[PDB]
Amino acid sequence: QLQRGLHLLTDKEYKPEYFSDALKLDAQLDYSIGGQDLSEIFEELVKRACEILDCKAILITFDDIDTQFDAGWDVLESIRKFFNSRKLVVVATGDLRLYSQLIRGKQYENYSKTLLEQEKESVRLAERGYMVEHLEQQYLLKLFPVQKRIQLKTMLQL
Amino acid sequence: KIIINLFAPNLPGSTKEDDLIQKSLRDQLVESIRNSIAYGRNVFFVDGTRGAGKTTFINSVVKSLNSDQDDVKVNIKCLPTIDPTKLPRHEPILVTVTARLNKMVSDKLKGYWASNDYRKQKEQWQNHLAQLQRGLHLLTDKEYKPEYFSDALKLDAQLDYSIGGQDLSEIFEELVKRACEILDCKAILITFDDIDTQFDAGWDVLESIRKFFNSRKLVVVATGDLRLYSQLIRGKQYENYSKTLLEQEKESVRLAERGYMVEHLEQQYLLKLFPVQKRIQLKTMLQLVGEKGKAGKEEIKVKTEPGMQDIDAIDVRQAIGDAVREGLNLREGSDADMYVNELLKQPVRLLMQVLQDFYTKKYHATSLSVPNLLRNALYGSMLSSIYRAGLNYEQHRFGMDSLCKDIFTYVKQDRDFNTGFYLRPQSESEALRNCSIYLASQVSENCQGSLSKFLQMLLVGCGSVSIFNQFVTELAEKFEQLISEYVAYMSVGRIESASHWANRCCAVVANSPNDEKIGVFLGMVQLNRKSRQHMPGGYKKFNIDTENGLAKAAMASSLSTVASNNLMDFCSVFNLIGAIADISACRCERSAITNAFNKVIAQTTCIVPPWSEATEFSDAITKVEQWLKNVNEIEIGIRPSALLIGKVWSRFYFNLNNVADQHKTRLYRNAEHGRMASQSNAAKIMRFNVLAFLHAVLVEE
Amino acid sequence: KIIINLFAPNLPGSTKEDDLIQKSLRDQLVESIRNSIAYGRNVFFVDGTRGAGKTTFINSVVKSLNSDQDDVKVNIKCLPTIDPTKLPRHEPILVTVTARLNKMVSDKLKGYWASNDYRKQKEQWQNHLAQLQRGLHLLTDKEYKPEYFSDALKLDAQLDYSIGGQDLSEIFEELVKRACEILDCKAILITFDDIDTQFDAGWDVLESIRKFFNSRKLVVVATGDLRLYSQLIRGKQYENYSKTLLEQEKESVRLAERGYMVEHLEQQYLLKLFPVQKRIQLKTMLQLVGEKGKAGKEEIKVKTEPGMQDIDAIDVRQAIGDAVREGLNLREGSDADMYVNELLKQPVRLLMQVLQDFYTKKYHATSLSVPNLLRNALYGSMLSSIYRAGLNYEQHRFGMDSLCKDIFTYVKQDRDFNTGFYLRPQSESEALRNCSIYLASQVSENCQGSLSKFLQMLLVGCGSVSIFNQFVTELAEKFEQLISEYVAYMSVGRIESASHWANRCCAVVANSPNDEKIGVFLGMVQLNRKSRQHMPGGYKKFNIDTENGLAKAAMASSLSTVASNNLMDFCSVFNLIGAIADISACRCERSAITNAFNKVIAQTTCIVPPWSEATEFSDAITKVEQWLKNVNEIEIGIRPSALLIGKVWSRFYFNLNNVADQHKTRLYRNAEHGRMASQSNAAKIMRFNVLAFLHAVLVEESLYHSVSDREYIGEGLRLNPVTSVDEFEKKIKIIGEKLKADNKTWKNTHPLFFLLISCPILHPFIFPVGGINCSVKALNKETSFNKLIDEIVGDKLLSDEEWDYLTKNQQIFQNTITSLNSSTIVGASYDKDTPA
Ligand SMILES: Nc1ncnc2c1ncn2[C@@H]1O[C@H](COP(=O)(O)OP(=O)(O)OP(=O)(O)O)[C@@H](O)[C@H]1O
Repeated sequence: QLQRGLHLLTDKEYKPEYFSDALKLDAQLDYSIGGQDLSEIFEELVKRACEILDCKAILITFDDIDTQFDAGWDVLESIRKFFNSRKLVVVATGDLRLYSQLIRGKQYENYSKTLLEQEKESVRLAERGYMVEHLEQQYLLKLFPVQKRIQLKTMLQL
Repeated sequence: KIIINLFAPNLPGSTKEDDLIQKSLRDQLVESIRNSIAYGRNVFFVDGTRGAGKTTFINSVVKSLNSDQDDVKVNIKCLPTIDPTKLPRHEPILVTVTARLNKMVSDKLKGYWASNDYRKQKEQWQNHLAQLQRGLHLLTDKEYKPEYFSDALKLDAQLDYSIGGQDLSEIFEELVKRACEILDCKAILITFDDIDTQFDAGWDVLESIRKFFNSRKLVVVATGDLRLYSQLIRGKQYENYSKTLLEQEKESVRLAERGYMVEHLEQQYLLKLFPVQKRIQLKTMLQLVGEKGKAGKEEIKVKTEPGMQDIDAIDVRQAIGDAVREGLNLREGSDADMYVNELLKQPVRLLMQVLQDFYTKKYHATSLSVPNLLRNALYGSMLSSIYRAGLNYEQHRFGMDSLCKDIFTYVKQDRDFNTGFYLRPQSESEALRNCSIYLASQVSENCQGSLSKFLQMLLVGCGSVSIFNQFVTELAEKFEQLISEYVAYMSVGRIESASHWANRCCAVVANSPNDEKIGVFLGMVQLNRKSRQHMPGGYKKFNIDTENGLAKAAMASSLSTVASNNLMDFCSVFNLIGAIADISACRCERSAITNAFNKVIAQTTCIVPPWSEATEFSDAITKVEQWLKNVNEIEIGIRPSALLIGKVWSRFYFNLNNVADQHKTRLYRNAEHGRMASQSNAAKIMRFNVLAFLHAVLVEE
Repeated sequence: KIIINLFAPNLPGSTKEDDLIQKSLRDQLVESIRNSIAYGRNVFFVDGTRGAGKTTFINSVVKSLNSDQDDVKVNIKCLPTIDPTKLPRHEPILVTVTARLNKMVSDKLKGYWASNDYRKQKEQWQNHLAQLQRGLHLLTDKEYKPEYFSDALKLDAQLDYSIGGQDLSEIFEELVKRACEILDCKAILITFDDIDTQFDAGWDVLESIRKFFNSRKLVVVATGDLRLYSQLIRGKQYENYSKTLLEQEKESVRLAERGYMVEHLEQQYLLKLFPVQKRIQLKTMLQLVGEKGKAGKEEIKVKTEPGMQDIDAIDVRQAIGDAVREGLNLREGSDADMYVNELLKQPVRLLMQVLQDFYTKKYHATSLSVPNLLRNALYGSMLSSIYRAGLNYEQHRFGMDSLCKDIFTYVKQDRDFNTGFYLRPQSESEALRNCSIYLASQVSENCQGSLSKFLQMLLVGCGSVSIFNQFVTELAEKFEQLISEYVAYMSVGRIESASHWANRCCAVVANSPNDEKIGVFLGMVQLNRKSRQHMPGGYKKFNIDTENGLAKAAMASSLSTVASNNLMDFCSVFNLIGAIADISACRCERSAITNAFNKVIAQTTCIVPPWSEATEFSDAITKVEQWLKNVNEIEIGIRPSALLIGKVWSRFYFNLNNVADQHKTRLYRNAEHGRMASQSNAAKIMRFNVLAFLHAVLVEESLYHSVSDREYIGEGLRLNPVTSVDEFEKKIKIIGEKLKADNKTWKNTHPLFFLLISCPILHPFIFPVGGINCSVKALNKETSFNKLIDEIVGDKLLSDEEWDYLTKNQQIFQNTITSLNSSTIVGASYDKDTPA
């Protein structure tokens, strides 16, 4: 059933023919939310895997996006969209000021390119920077709670 | 009459019957939602305090609506809350709503008992559902194909549509009507989460509400920021203009009316999508109760101690008022009340949570260090604010060295170097407006139960901003460079002793020139290392050897020599206070007395600031080693606050300006021993310096 | 008879007869449409801005024409209204029109009785639909194909088709002609809804009308905004140009003509599609109600509460006025209806959502704080303007801090620093004119039932605007940087107390470069902090300990110290106003009043701004509490407004300009006595400074305070006296004989003025020792002037001997300042004498 819904992750457009397969409740799993929800399907997939593996939680670990920090947007999006369960623990590594630079670039992509070019005055541009800074500081707060953030110490601090 | 149990076995991470506090408005909001059904596009917008429980409230809104079905005269069925950000990048909202509407209908269909009703409704649903499937290509098509015209002319429909065309607005309108009949409800509630963390996905939400969700059987509750929804709508209006018109008309006369038209387009877009009378404001704690004198809008109580009955419960304002006063060492007045109002503006879940952490740990602690107790309770709920403020977020670094840095950076970020060391929550940004109480609790704890740590903030933590305010003017990123190197010279991050901070403080004040170069500056007088010939009266040079016990070591502690292009000798009250900190911090052992005693008689040169262009003592030893015996029991009594430390220095700093002004302006030749106030000398000024310190301590305490 | 029900849904779908704002237009548009058919393109246009009610109006026209189908001799069949914004993105308008027309024809075919005509006309309709089906690709093709040519030469269509080219215009013309035969109508009304939501979609509507709707059997009515259609049309004529020519001919000699040529193309395109004689403008609510004196075009009424009948309705002009008269605390006059006029000119959607959110929350509260009810309405209604204007948006911060910051930024963009703090909706911009009434609702609510907050607006809100204008602006980008320093220095939006702001304001008046080095600044005097030789008369260094109770405390607040190169003590009048604001905030406890008097004098270290290059004391608190308790019993009924607060400051600020220079030179050697008006020593400068504020609160509040409906100042000249008391005295005298005629008190009429004239701090400043003029006529006016103050206050300020000692040149005073006149002002070298 996860393979049936993987097209949503990679589709470049919506196919109206898939609406007939987004309406079937033939699955005995009885997913609470209607329609094929990749977040929901992965939840019982992880819940099933915990019973098979006989463990309370599964630890998903990600390396640091250093040689290519554009690849970390999928990591950030997959954590919030899918890896949100009591059975899942996520640990990520990387420069926080590099993830912030990555999130900041994405928050600027939600602005229409016409608006950016046609509103260059300081009063509007400054407000855009305040909104983007506020938008991406809350993104990091939701994705990475501060009480769970851990900073690696250097020799001078060791 | 809401009673909040802080010690209830229920975890605060879930929503239950009146577990939150907004339920006074939620009932009217539920009533208002049902009010619009008795008679259209009913779209309610939900907002609140910045970063409040937006997701939490709407989940409780639909929870309280799906429960009561028959006991309520008007029935409303609620879809699961739709998060447009956690949706497929191309899946339409109409598909998402239908996919969740289909399951609610299907589950009700499986709940039918009669086959006669079940069969006729199931085929009516599927015939309605197949009509929507035949038209979903209209949403996604990038080009019109001629074969769709035959579909648009297919009038062989028992559904009896109003208009001829293949309008998805009326196909979905009839689909909702059938869903209402199956679910036996007058309306269906569609709720959307905030469009934050990806706000380009909220356009599909806005367009779906505008075009498809404008039926009288549909209620839409949207959540988010109107400032961000305005930002989205504004951008789409510009894209209506042709790119050639924008490029070929860039003159300000046309560029202004172009922007004066779009701002009119977004103004009427929100007023149409979200009517003002339907916009909902999530009240904060302060609005729910009001002020101390103003009559309470709705009495709300908090169980301070476990097992306490409803009659013995106290108001929320005094629940945090007692907590804040105990932790911040503040009297029952207006200084602590403005902190109470500051905490009353926090999110309603955060206010109950910070109360729980303080009280629950208090019960365990008693079964004390209340300022320490409030810091840990505030840290759990404010840790977001400290991290974004660049302050000390390291849970084990909450000591004395880090406190000096925190006060410095807080003043710099808040941009008030004359009153920012009072640590009042007068800032505008949430992070700085919330870091005051945390820093006030840090000061109220690090200095509580000690004497040397009172001066270690008055002279260092709080005294570093008044010197800077006397420093920035004479000099004015370069300003950003100035503060970074200002910390390094004072060693604000790492003070080994308060006698060294004042040792380098005299070299800073002396750098600034005076009028006529009298040799008098803030709280100090410039002594001369070499004698002046032919001085009327007895104005000789200074030699330390002339003084006696408790008059030589004390003067040596106040003495300070700064090496520059010209060697200079200085005496200051600040150097005298630095000697007090070393002695107070040192132990009661007589062998441990000398290390602080010798250090204040070290007579070591002080480097000029980088930015500048440049046993006889046993009589004193027994007194200082006996006074610190008296210090130990007194230290327990004193409970300093951040307000007290700033206030004492504020009068102390201001008075030294007057002392250095009322004595340098009287030029004299025979006023060694002052018989009248119109006479002054080197020693007479230092009389009023310590009196300025003692009087300031007296009045403010 | 138009009765708008505010508690009704009030939506285009739910709008019926008897509550249509546009009814004369609907009646006359139908007649014009009918006459054009009784006698090419027949296209009508209904114009109007966004929210003017185009969708509501045009639906009624369809309803009006649909009713009485057979009865009207001229027959018109109306298709359902087409909304271009809600249509599918890529479908043609011709498809939408035909699909709706097909259903109308189809339902008529199924209504026939004879089986022959139904069968005959069904195939004729299907034949035309098949022809249209065949040719729709001509619209949606990205290129031509050779095999289409064989389709163009097919002349076996069996219809006339006078021209053979597979012309979609002619195919639709015959399809419409056939549709009229089946429907038995003279014409078919195609209706288009406004495109204001997305005007990009309006190009296909415009193109379809001229290409396909040219039949005499078709009549078209379209709604929208011509200035919105113009930018749509003009944006397409720019696409007809070759791009390469655009960069190459970038010279201003050709770019001007190119912009000229597009104007001619747009002008005729709008004239080609919509003839001027067919256009109709949707009248604004103001244009339908007129003004007070002149009767409006229609007499519209509104319903403010549910459950009433139509006879209980009131006119919209009154209903908006009541929300302005009460919500903004304005009496009837030229400034109240002028707020209503600005709201009437607003779009109907914006006006309804003000008149709804106000009364919906007013009937659900009364079953109060009317200024708060209006403020909530104008916060969301003007919300988009607030974001554009860069104001404060958080409702959980709607307090004194945010309001004083909004005023400075509102005039920072309004380009009106002189009188822009009235928040008058007179700006040329639309956003700033919208925020002019939202910020005015801020003032009328945050100052309702208060005096400390009212003075805070007067001193910090209006004050910081004026002090910036005449003392900081001369140094100014720099202007943005200067405001970044002025606001930060003066702490606008984050003040601790009004006196703390005053301790900084008094520096700013002195920080600006002033010539002649005279210490008589604007609203303050720089008393010398030291002394030297050559001091004539009884002139010496200023002493604070010389004064007695209620004389030390009154001036202790008044003193300010700036930490310049040399510390400079400043005595001002803003400090007195700042202290009163701080004291009026204090409650009935005497343990906190002593903090108010002492937080202002000590610990004051006001560094120069970056842009600057360089027990009798207990006998006063019992009087303060007798006045503080008098504040809390009368201040509840205080109803101030943004106009009144600004107007009071306007009269107040002008006097300080007069006293600054009218007394600057009048300092002579024999000025200590102050017997003659020529002498203007420091005890007379501040006597009139306080008398300036009391007079500003006297006349201005007697003009605009909403509690009073009858003018009490009366007809005359208002000269706000300097160097005189006569005209100040007479106005109090005139009101006294006028209040007595109406048997009306001195408290309900002037709650604002009474509590300031009875302020204990201001009393020792009304009659100082180096004050009162001592000529034969000066004592004549001042004898009654002192009596008048005692009468209105209710208790004597000076006894019989106290007045006699002041007039005739020792007995100490517990209610009069003594040492002020002996003090000398910096830069005032008394090298001359008073002329005789
Ligand atoms: N005749 C009327 N009676 C009562 N209220 C009216 C009337 N005309 C307009 N309104 C109010 O003004 C609003 C204006 O909406 P309307 O749709 O009529 O205008 P529009 O902006 O031209 O249309 P659209 O919604 O298509 O953009 C209505 O929603 C309603 O609140």
